[PDB]
Amino acid sequence: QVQLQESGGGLVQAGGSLKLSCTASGLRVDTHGMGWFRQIARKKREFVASIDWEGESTNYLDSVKGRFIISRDDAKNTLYLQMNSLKPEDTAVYYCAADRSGRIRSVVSNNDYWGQGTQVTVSS
Repeated sequence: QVQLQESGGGLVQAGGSLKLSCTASGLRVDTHGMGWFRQIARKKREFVASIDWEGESTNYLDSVKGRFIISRDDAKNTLYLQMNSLKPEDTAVYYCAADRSGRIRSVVSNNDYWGQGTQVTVSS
């Protein structure tokens, strides 16, 4: 019955910002590893960012470090991705993921749960 629901996607101009949301049901964000992945091409779903159960340890894909910020509101049971300095190559469906281990696994399908995704499209 676990649901992860992405929102906040959209069409944005290069250099713009978006904040994605992942509202979790049937699990607590403070007991799971929570993360973001993106399907950047047909054969590739890449890691974007993670935050571990304790809410202190974060990891970023090298290509988004310094542009994207992962956050979480435990009371609202919501995961966020602040996306700054957006560029065309960020265009993808973004997916949130959760793992009972307390830390996100490198590959979506090694995580317990993933959502249906939200489209982020970055134009010129």
